[PDB]
Amino acid sequence: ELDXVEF
Amino acid sequence: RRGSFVEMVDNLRGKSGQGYYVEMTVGSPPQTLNILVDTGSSNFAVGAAPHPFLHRYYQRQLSSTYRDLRKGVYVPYTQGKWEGELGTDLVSIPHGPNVTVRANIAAITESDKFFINGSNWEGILGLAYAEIARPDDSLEPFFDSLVKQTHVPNLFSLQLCGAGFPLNQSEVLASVGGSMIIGGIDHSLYTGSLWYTPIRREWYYEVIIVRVEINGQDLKMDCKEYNYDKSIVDSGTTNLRLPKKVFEAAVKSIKAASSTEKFPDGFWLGEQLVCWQAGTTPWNIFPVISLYLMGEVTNQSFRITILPQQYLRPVEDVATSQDDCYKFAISQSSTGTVMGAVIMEGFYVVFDRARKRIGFAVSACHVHDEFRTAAVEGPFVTLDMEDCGYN
Repeated sequence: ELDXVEF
Repeated sequence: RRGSFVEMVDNLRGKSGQGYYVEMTVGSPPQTLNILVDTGSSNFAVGAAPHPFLHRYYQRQLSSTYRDLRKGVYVPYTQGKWEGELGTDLVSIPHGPNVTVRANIAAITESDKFFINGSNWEGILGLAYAEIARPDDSLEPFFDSLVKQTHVPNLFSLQLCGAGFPLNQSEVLASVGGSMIIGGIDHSLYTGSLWYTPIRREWYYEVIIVRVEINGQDLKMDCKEYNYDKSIVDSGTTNLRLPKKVFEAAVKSIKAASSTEKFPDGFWLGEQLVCWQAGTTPWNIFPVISLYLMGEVTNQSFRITILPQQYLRPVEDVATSQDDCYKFAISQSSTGTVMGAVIMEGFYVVFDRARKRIGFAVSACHVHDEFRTAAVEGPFVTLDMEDCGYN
Protein backbone atom coordinates (compact mmCIF):
# COMPACT_ATOMS: atom_id res chain seq x y z
CA GLU A 1 0.00 0.00 0.00
CA LEU A 2 3.11 2.24 0.16
CA ASP A 3 4.51 3.97 -2.92
CA UNK A 4 7.15 6.37 -1.64
CA VAL A 5 9.94 10.45 -5.05
CA GLU A 6 9.03 11.76 -8.53
CA PHE A 7 11.83 13.28 -10.59
CA ARG B 1 28.75 -16.54 9.93
CA ARG B 2 29.46 -13.95 12.67
CA GLY B 3 28.27 -10.47 11.68
CA SER B 4 29.42 -8.10 14.42
CA PHE B 5 27.08 -5.07 14.48
CA VAL B 6 24.89 -6.08 17.42
CA GLU B 7 23.76 -2.60 18.51
CA MET B 8 22.04 -2.15 15.14
CA VAL B 9 20.72 -5.68 14.59
CA ASP B 10 16.89 -5.82 15.00
CA ASN B 11 16.47 -2.03 15.10
CA LEU B 12 13.55 -1.95 12.65
CA ARG B 13 9.81 -2.40 13.05
CA GLY B 14 6.88 -2.59 10.61
CA LYS B 15 5.79 -4.58 7.55
CA SER B 16 5.74 -4.44 3.73
CA GLY B 17 2.34 -2.76 3.50
CA GLN B 18 3.04 0.08 5.97
CA GLY B 19 6.80 0.38 5.75
CA TYR B 20 9.77 -0.36 7.92
CA TYR B 21 10.88 2.33 10.35
CA VAL B 22 13.77 3.08 12.70
CA GLU B 23 13.90 5.14 15.89
CA MET B 24 15.59 8.55 15.71
CA THR B 25 15.90 11.66 17.82
CA VAL B 26 15.98 15.26 16.62
CA GLY B 27 16.63 18.47 18.52
CA SER B 28 17.98 19.40 21.95
CA PRO B 29 16.76 18.01 24.17
CA PRO B 30 16.22 14.87 22.00
CA GLN B 31 12.74 14.35 20.57
CA THR B 32 12.08 10.68 19.81
CA LEU B 33 10.50 9.92 16.42
CA ASN B 34 9.83 6.84 14.27
CA ILE B 35 11.23 7.27 10.79
CA LEU B 36 10.35 5.24 7.70
CA VAL B 37 13.38 3.85 5.92
CA ASP B 38 13.01 4.90 2.27
CA THR B 39 15.73 4.24 -0.31
CA GLY B 40 13.47 5.65 -3.04
CA SER B 41 13.87 9.32 -2.07
CA SER B 42 16.50 11.71 -0.69
CA ASN B 43 14.67 14.00 1.78
CA PHE B 44 14.68 13.59 5.54
CA ALA B 45 11.35 15.09 6.76
CA VAL B 46 9.09 14.80 9.76
CA GLY B 47 5.55 15.69 10.72
CA ALA B 48 5.90 19.03 12.48
CA ALA B 49 2.26 19.48 13.50
CA PRO B 50 -0.75 17.50 14.73
CA HIS B 51 -2.29 15.04 12.33
CA PRO B 52 -4.98 12.37 12.91
CA PHE B 53 -2.50 9.58 12.06
CA LEU B 54 0.35 10.98 14.17
CA HIS B 55 0.83 10.24 17.87
CA ARG B 56 3.72 12.69 18.08
CA TYR B 57 5.65 15.12 15.92
CA TYR B 58 8.68 17.42 15.72
CA GLN B 59 8.48 20.66 17.76
CA ARG B 60 11.11 23.10 16.51
CA GLN B 61 10.26 25.74 19.15
CA LEU B 62 11.42 23.20 21.75
CA SER B 63 14.82 22.49 20.21
CA SER B 64 17.66 24.80 21.20
CA THR B 65 19.84 23.60 18.32
CA TYR B 66 17.19 24.04 15.63
CA ARG B 67 18.16 26.31 12.68
CA ASP B 68 15.59 27.79 10.26
CA LEU B 69 16.60 27.84 6.59
CA ARG B 70 13.60 30.11 5.84
CA LYS B 71 12.71 28.02 2.78
CA GLY B 72 9.70 25.90 1.88
CA VAL B 73 9.89 22.58 0.05
CA TYR B 74 7.42 20.40 -1.86
CA VAL B 75 7.88 16.67 -2.29
CA PRO B 76 5.69 14.46 -4.45
CA TYR B 77 6.00 10.64 -4.53
CA THR B 78 4.44 7.93 -6.75
CA GLN B 79 1.70 8.03 -4.16
CA GLY B 80 1.30 10.70 -1.53
CA LYS B 81 2.87 14.11 -1.09
CA TRP B 82 3.73 16.82 1.42
CA GLU B 83 4.83 20.40 2.00
CA GLY B 84 7.10 21.62 4.74
CA GLU B 85 9.69 24.02 6.02
CA LEU B 86 13.42 23.53 5.67
CA GLY B 87 15.79 23.75 8.61
CA THR B 88 18.65 21.84 10.26
CA ASP B 89 19.08 20.32 13.73
CA LEU B 90 21.14 17.70 15.51
CA VAL B 91 20.11 14.11 14.75
CA SER B 92 20.94 10.74 16.40
CA ILE B 93 19.92 7.11 15.99
CA PRO B 94 19.62 5.30 19.35
CA HIS B 95 20.15 1.85 17.84
CA GLY B 96 22.65 3.05 15.27
CA PRO B 97 26.29 4.28 15.34
CA ASN B 98 27.06 6.37 18.39
CA VAL B 99 27.42 9.71 16.67
CA THR B 100 25.31 12.86 16.39
CA VAL B 101 25.32 14.96 13.23
CA ARG B 102 23.63 18.16 12.01
CA ALA B 103 21.42 17.30 9.06
CA ASN B 104 18.85 18.99 6.90
CA ILE B 105 15.28 18.51 8.04
CA ALA B 106 11.99 19.33 6.37
CA ALA B 107 9.35 20.05 8.99
CA ILE B 108 6.16 18.80 7.31
CA THR B 109 3.32 21.30 7.70
CA GLU B 110 0.79 19.91 5.18
CA SER B 111 0.45 16.48 3.60
CA ASP B 112 -1.84 14.39 1.42
CA LYS B 113 -2.05 10.58 1.49
CA PHE B 114 1.46 10.55 2.93
CA PHE B 115 0.94 9.47 6.54
CA ILE B 116 -0.68 6.09 7.18
CA ASN B 117 -3.21 5.28 9.87
CA GLY B 118 -1.50 3.00 12.39
CA SER B 119 1.95 2.63 10.80
CA ASN B 120 3.57 4.23 13.83
CA TRP B 121 6.11 6.28 11.81
CA GLU B 122 6.05 10.09 11.72
CA GLY B 123 8.79 10.98 9.29
CA ILE B 124 10.79 9.62 6.40
CA LEU B 125 14.49 9.01 5.89
CA GLY B 126 15.32 9.43 2.22
CA LEU B 127 18.47 7.36 1.82
CA ALA B 128 19.09 8.01 -1.89
CA TYR B 129 21.27 10.63 -3.62
CA ALA B 130 21.20 14.44 -3.75
CA GLU B 131 20.33 14.40 -7.45
CA ILE B 132 16.68 13.62 -6.63
CA ALA B 133 16.43 15.76 -3.46
CA ARG B 134 13.87 18.62 -3.36
CA PRO B 135 14.12 21.58 -3.92
CA ASP B 136 17.33 20.57 -5.64
CA ASP B 137 20.59 18.69 -5.23
CA SER B 138 22.01 21.42 -3.03
CA LEU B 139 20.02 20.04 -0.05
CA GLU B 140 22.48 17.50 1.33
CA PRO B 141 20.71 14.16 2.10
CA PHE B 142 20.96 12.73 5.60
CA PHE B 143 23.37 9.92 4.74
CA ASP B 144 25.75 12.34 3.02
CA SER B 145 25.81 14.47 6.16
CA LEU B 146 26.45 11.41 8.34
CA VAL B 147 29.42 10.29 6.29
CA LYS B 148 30.91 13.74 5.85
CA GLN B 149 30.63 14.47 9.59
CA THR B 150 31.77 11.13 11.10
CA HIS B 151 33.92 8.07 10.51
CA VAL B 152 30.96 5.85 9.63
CA PRO B 153 31.82 3.98 6.40
CA ASN B 154 29.85 5.15 3.31
CA LEU B 155 27.64 2.07 3.28
CA PHE B 156 24.46 0.74 4.85
CA SER B 157 22.67 -2.59 4.62
CA LEU B 158 19.00 -3.55 5.09
CA GLN B 159 17.33 -6.77 6.23
CA LEU B 160 13.56 -6.28 5.99
CA CYS B 161 11.74 -9.16 7.68
CA GLY B 162 8.23 -10.06 6.53
CA ALA B 163 6.29 -12.22 9.00
CA GLY B 164 4.53 -14.42 6.45
CA PHE B 165 1.25 -13.81 8.26
CA PRO B 166 -0.63 -10.60 9.26
CA LEU B 167 0.14 -8.54 12.37
CA ASN B 168 -2.27 -6.27 14.24
CA GLN B 169 -0.90 -2.97 15.53
CA SER B 170 -0.04 -4.46 18.93
CA GLU B 171 2.01 -7.16 17.23
CA VAL B 172 3.83 -4.84 14.83
CA LEU B 173 4.86 -2.70 17.82
CA ALA B 174 6.03 -5.68 19.85
CA SER B 175 7.87 -7.48 17.01
CA VAL B 176 11.27 -7.05 15.42
CA GLY B 177 10.82 -6.07 11.79
CA GLY B 178 14.45 -6.23 10.73
CA SER B 179 17.82 -4.52 10.68
CA MET B 180 19.35 -1.45 9.11
CA ILE B 181 23.14 -1.70 9.66
CA ILE B 182 24.59 1.82 9.23
CA GLY B 183 28.18 1.80 8.02
CA GLY B 184 28.59 -1.94 7.69
CA ILE B 185 27.57 -5.52 6.92
CA ASP B 186 26.47 -8.01 9.56
CA HIS B 187 27.09 -11.61 8.55
CA SER B 188 24.46 -12.97 10.94
CA LEU B 189 21.80 -11.51 8.64
CA TYR B 190 22.36 -13.73 5.57
CA THR B 191 23.35 -17.19 4.33
CA GLY B 192 25.43 -17.95 1.26
CA SER B 193 27.42 -15.40 -0.70
CA LEU B 194 26.80 -11.74 -1.41
CA TRP B 195 26.50 -10.98 -5.15
CA TYR B 196 26.91 -7.40 -6.31
CA THR B 197 25.29 -5.48 -9.15
CA PRO B 198 26.53 -2.04 -10.27
CA ILE B 199 24.61 1.11 -9.34
CA ARG B 200 24.04 2.56 -12.83
CA ARG B 201 23.71 6.19 -11.74
CA GLU B 202 23.66 7.79 -8.32
CA TRP B 203 20.19 9.34 -8.04
CA TYR B 204 17.74 6.55 -7.19
CA TYR B 205 19.53 3.32 -6.33
CA GLU B 206 19.36 2.26 -10.00
CA VAL B 207 20.26 -1.21 -11.26
CA ILE B 208 19.91 -3.12 -14.52
CA ILE B 209 17.86 -6.30 -14.91
CA VAL B 210 19.11 -8.46 -17.81
CA ARG B 211 16.69 -11.40 -17.75
CA VAL B 212 13.48 -12.54 -16.08
CA GLU B 213 12.30 -16.10 -15.49
CA ILE B 214 9.02 -17.48 -14.15
CA ASN B 215 9.65 -21.02 -12.84
CA GLY B 216 12.80 -21.20 -15.03
CA GLN B 217 10.99 -20.15 -18.21
CA ASP B 218 12.43 -17.11 -19.96
CA LEU B 219 9.88 -14.27 -20.09
CA LYS B 220 11.95 -13.75 -23.25
CA MET B 221 11.61 -10.01 -23.62
CA ASP B 222 14.04 -7.44 -25.00
CA CYS B 223 15.98 -6.69 -21.82
CA LYS B 224 15.55 -2.91 -22.26
CA GLU B 225 11.89 -3.51 -21.55
CA TYR B 226 12.79 -4.74 -18.06
CA ASN B 227 14.31 -1.37 -17.31
CA TYR B 228 11.97 0.63 -19.47
CA ASP B 229 12.44 3.96 -17.86
CA LYS B 230 14.63 2.65 -15.02
CA SER B 231 14.90 -0.09 -12.36
CA ILE B 232 15.32 0.93 -8.74
CA VAL B 233 15.43 -0.70 -5.30
CA ASP B 234 12.94 1.00 -2.97
CA SER B 235 12.29 -0.06 0.61
CA GLY B 236 9.42 2.41 0.74
CA THR B 237 7.45 0.77 -2.03
CA THR B 238 5.44 -2.22 -0.95
CA ASN B 239 5.17 -4.14 -4.23
CA LEU B 240 7.42 -5.43 -6.93
CA ARG B 241 6.39 -3.01 -9.69
CA LEU B 242 7.02 -3.74 -13.40
CA PRO B 243 6.75 -1.69 -16.61
CA LYS B 244 3.28 -2.28 -18.01
CA LYS B 245 4.48 -4.46 -20.90
CA VAL B 246 6.63 -6.59 -18.62
CA PHE B 247 3.85 -6.80 -16.03
CA GLU B 248 1.29 -8.02 -18.58
CA ALA B 249 3.62 -10.76 -19.79
CA ALA B 250 4.68 -11.72 -16.26
CA VAL B 251 1.08 -12.05 -15.07
CA LYS B 252 0.24 -14.09 -18.14
CA SER B 253 3.09 -16.45 -17.26
CA ILE B 254 2.31 -16.56 -13.51
CA LYS B 255 -1.35 -17.29 -14.36
CA ALA B 256 -0.37 -20.13 -16.71
CA ALA B 257 1.93 -21.68 -14.08
CA SER B 258 -0.72 -21.56 -11.33
CA SER B 259 -3.62 -22.48 -13.61
CA THR B 260 -4.64 -25.42 -11.43
CA GLU B 261 -6.58 -22.74 -9.53
CA LYS B 262 -8.45 -19.80 -11.01
CA PHE B 263 -8.40 -16.39 -9.38
CA PRO B 264 -10.45 -13.24 -10.16
CA ASP B 265 -8.97 -10.32 -12.09
CA GLY B 266 -9.28 -8.22 -8.95
CA PHE B 267 -6.66 -10.53 -7.46
CA TRP B 268 -4.14 -10.13 -10.29
CA LEU B 269 -4.81 -6.40 -10.33
CA GLY B 270 -3.68 -6.39 -6.72
CA GLU B 271 -7.07 -5.10 -5.59
CA GLN B 272 -8.61 -8.04 -3.78
CA LEU B 273 -7.39 -10.62 -1.33
CA VAL B 274 -7.59 -14.37 -1.84
CA CYS B 275 -8.04 -16.71 1.13
CA TRP B 276 -7.50 -20.38 1.88
CA GLN B 277 -8.47 -22.54 4.84
CA ALA B 278 -6.01 -22.20 7.75
CA GLY B 279 -2.62 -23.57 6.75
CA THR B 280 -3.60 -24.76 3.26
CA THR B 281 -2.16 -21.95 1.09
CA PRO B 282 -1.06 -23.89 -2.04
CA TRP B 283 2.42 -22.37 -2.24
CA ASN B 284 3.60 -25.13 -4.59
CA ILE B 285 1.23 -24.19 -7.42
CA PHE B 286 2.76 -20.70 -7.63
CA PRO B 287 6.06 -20.23 -9.48
CA VAL B 288 9.31 -18.79 -8.22
CA ILE B 289 10.46 -15.60 -9.93
CA SER B 290 14.07 -15.00 -10.89
CA LEU B 291 15.46 -11.58 -11.72
CA TYR B 292 18.89 -11.57 -13.35
CA LEU B 293 21.04 -8.53 -12.60
CA MET B 294 24.18 -7.22 -14.26
CA GLY B 295 27.35 -8.41 -12.53
CA GLU B 296 30.49 -6.49 -11.64
CA VAL B 297 32.55 -8.52 -14.10
CA THR B 298 32.08 -8.06 -17.86
CA ASN B 299 29.62 -10.46 -19.49
CA GLN B 300 28.77 -11.78 -16.04
CA SER B 301 25.39 -11.83 -14.31
CA PHE B 302 23.70 -13.42 -11.29
CA ARG B 303 20.12 -14.02 -10.33
CA ILE B 304 17.90 -13.53 -7.32
CA THR B 305 14.93 -15.82 -6.91
CA ILE B 306 11.89 -15.16 -4.78
CA LEU B 307 9.00 -17.39 -3.81
CA PRO B 308 5.23 -16.68 -3.68
CA GLN B 309 5.87 -16.40 0.05
CA GLN B 310 7.44 -13.09 -1.00
CA TYR B 311 5.09 -11.89 -3.72
CA LEU B 312 1.85 -12.89 -2.00
CA ARG B 313 1.39 -10.27 0.77
CA PRO B 314 -0.27 -11.50 4.01
CA VAL B 315 -3.42 -9.48 4.89
CA GLU B 316 -6.01 -10.21 7.58
CA ASP B 317 -9.29 -11.66 6.36
CA VAL B 318 -12.17 -9.30 5.69
CA ALA B 319 -13.94 -11.14 8.54
CA THR B 320 -10.78 -11.47 10.68
CA SER B 321 -11.42 -15.25 10.31
CA GLN B 322 -8.94 -18.09 10.72
CA ASP B 323 -8.23 -18.25 6.98
CA ASP B 324 -4.81 -17.42 5.58
CA CYS B 325 -5.30 -14.49 3.19
CA TYR B 326 -3.07 -12.50 0.81
CA LYS B 327 -2.99 -9.87 -1.91
CA PHE B 328 -0.87 -10.22 -5.07
CA ALA B 329 2.07 -7.87 -4.42
CA ILE B 330 3.24 -7.40 -8.03
CA SER B 331 1.71 -4.52 -9.97
CA GLN B 332 2.25 -2.47 -13.07
CA SER B 333 4.20 0.73 -13.43
CA SER B 334 4.48 3.56 -15.93
CA THR B 335 7.71 4.67 -14.27
CA GLY B 336 10.02 1.66 -14.53
CA THR B 337 10.72 -1.30 -12.29
CA VAL B 338 10.56 -0.92 -8.54
CA MET B 339 12.06 -3.67 -6.42
CA GLY B 340 10.04 -2.95 -3.32
CA ALA B 341 9.64 -4.34 0.16
CA VAL B 342 8.18 -7.67 -0.84
CA ILE B 343 11.23 -8.37 -2.99
CA MET B 344 13.67 -7.05 -0.32
CA GLU B 345 12.12 -9.29 2.35
CA GLY B 346 13.71 -12.21 0.55
CA PHE B 347 17.23 -10.81 0.80
CA TYR B 348 19.87 -8.96 2.81
CA VAL B 349 20.57 -5.91 0.64
CA VAL B 350 23.86 -4.07 0.80
CA PHE B 351 23.85 -0.46 -0.44
CA ASP B 352 27.58 -0.07 -0.97
CA ARG B 353 27.70 3.63 -1.93
CA ALA B 354 31.51 3.71 -1.60
CA ARG B 355 31.92 1.11 -4.31
CA LYS B 356 28.83 2.22 -6.23
CA ARG B 357 27.22 -1.22 -6.08
CA ILE B 358 24.37 -3.08 -4.47
CA GLY B 359 24.76 -6.48 -2.90
CA PHE B 360 22.21 -9.25 -2.50
CA ALA B 361 22.30 -12.34 -0.30
CA VAL B 362 19.60 -14.76 0.85
CA SER B 363 18.05 -13.31 4.00
CA ALA B 364 18.28 -15.28 7.20
CA CYS B 365 14.72 -14.12 7.88
CA HIS B 366 13.02 -14.77 4.54
CA VAL B 367 9.79 -16.82 4.63
CA HIS B 368 9.72 -20.18 2.83
CA ASP B 369 8.52 -23.82 3.08
CA GLU B 370 10.25 -27.18 3.39
CA PHE B 371 10.46 -27.62 -0.39
CA ARG B 372 11.90 -24.30 -1.72
CA THR B 373 14.00 -21.33 -0.59
CA ALA B 374 14.89 -17.89 -1.98
CA ALA B 375 18.26 -17.89 -3.72
CA VAL B 376 21.09 -15.75 -5.04
CA GLU B 377 23.12 -17.63 -7.60
CA GLY B 378 25.76 -16.96 -10.19
CA PRO B 379 27.73 -16.43 -12.31
CA PHE B 380 26.00 -16.60 -15.68
CA VAL B 381 27.46 -15.58 -19.00
CA THR B 382 25.39 -12.67 -20.32
CA LEU B 383 26.39 -10.51 -23.30
CA ASP B 384 25.70 -6.82 -24.01
CA MET B 385 24.20 -6.12 -20.59
CA GLU B 386 24.56 -2.33 -20.76
CA ASP B 387 22.31 -2.64 -23.84
CA CYS B 388 19.61 -3.42 -21.29
CA GLY B 389 19.91 0.04 -19.74
CA TYR B 390 17.41 2.57 -21.03
CA ASN B 391 18.63 5.96 -22.21
